[PDB]
Amino acid sequence: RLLSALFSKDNFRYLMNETSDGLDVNYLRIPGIIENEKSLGKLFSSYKNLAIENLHPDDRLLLVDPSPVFFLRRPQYVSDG
Amino acid sequence: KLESMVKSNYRNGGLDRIISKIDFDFDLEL
Amino acid sequence: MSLLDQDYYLSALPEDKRAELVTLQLTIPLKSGDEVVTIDFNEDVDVSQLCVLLESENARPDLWLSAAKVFVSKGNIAGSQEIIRKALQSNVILDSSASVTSLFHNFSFWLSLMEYVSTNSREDQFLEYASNSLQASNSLDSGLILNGIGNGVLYAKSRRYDEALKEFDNLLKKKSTNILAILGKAQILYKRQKYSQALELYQKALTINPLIVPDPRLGIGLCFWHLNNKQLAEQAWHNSLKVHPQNNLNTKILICLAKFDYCFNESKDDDEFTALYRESLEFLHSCLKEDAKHPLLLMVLASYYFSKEDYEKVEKLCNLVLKENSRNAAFVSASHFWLARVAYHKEDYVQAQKQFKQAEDSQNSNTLAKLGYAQCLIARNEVGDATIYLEKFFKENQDSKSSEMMLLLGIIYSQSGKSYYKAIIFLEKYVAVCQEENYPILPEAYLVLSRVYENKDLNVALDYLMKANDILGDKANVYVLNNLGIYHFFRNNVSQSSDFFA
Repeated sequence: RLLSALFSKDNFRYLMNETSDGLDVNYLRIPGIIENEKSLGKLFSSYKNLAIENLHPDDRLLLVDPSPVFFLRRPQYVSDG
Repeated sequence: KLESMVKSNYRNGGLDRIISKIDFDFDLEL
Repeated sequence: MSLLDQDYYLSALPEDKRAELVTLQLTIPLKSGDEVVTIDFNEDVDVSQLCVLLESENARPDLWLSAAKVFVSKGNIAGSQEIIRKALQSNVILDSSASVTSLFHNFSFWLSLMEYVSTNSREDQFLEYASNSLQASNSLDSGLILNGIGNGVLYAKSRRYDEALKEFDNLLKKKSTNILAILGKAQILYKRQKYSQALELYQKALTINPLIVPDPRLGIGLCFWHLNNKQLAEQAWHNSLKVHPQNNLNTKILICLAKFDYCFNESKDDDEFTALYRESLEFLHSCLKEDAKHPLLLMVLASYYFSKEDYEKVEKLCNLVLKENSRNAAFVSASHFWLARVAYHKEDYVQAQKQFKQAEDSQNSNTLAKLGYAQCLIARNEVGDATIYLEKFFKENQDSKSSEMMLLLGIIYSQSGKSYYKAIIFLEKYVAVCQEENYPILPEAYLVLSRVYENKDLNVALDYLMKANDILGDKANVYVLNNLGIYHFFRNNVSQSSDFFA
């Protein structure tokens, strides 16, 4: 039972190494990146219309740092007047 | 009291008996 | 709120990227002129006939490569290779520039990569084929960044991580919007155990493309597992499954593993533990109804069936996994560990120790195998040998939180007697680890600590004995009460000593 408790503590820690099958990257996987020779550039420029706002709120919740404040302006050079 | 409530048989080492009390039928090839 | 699915990011994208990118029908102009032919890939498209028709009509190479990509989606890697070869035999590519031939060489490179990936075998042969195709592509057209990406992937497969990282640095110099470069860099960083550094790349890729394959959320969940935020990992994996409900059973496997871990480490009562464990078993079985030969699923089920005293079926599954996935050393280690655990009931101490050693040699990260090896050494009365092995493991892994290892070290040193100071250190470390883990502290460690402190500090020994008695409650024994009474007698606590003696 001591080894059973040790297994429960460890569970399946070192068994996730094989589960890295999702890390492999292949060009042909994307459906629309290849239909034209420049479809890669089109899709890279297709998401320029999108931004963080267009992301789903739940997917935005997945963006966790490992809000603007009114008193931090972005610097300028010409000012106004 | 949740810190003391969580302490039970599986933490004490009776986990294997608990799994033995859980019966399930699989479609095993072997 | 807005539904989180594939259709969400479909509607987010313009309709040009919605329907055209997923067309299953290919339009091919004919050589006769304005005549065209439309062939739906839903039907059984023959590779040879389609290639012959394309060669006769001399269609644009885009159609050839799109058909190759679709046949890749169909799994016809041989068919896609035939398409590429006959395209190289076609008049269009022969009369086109070397750029088209280089692009088709890179497509054949991707075909070799997929052939290796789908089998996880014949790695050298497919790697050489891919290298030759990529070298031909680079010679024909060296300005294509896809050739650089292929070079980096080739370096990663051969574990030439520095060269691949340099290639991705060059790609970042070219442009920072390259999603594939980000994915490759993050994969290398994860391979180099740079979980957080790969995590920023994962987040950037996900923000740039939520519909990119491979899924960044898999890496994000892996990082959350590395950062202990496994709840967010499970949530992101659920979102990925919503986006990718097909050909992504690995996400379901990870979800099942996370559920099992939560059941093990969070169940507040036996009934809740049973409910969660049975729910995890049912989900694992439901995933198994799709694939019944996945080695990791068999290895996971081996734990349950070992707990069910079904050692024979555990042996069957372990042997089957060893026969299939002997390439993966971790599965060999797990199977050896489970065989040793089974033989422990048979008390094949020599055989179990040999199996534990083989498990350690297969995968050194298996601490449980080494602990079973030490336990088998104890079984064979090898007190000194077990002590030497344990000291070696502790000195190599002083940062490892193996509480039971430290408890065993303390017990061994207490039996030795002269090493009482290491015994105190190890028992205190075990106590601290158990308190941090909210696990029941063994009163035997308290008794050993009190026995050691008898010759050093009667106060600390008495305090530890009181703590052990409080843990025991009604489980108090005659020796504990007698020692408490003697402690109070030496403390001149006549009343308390008399009460303990009574």
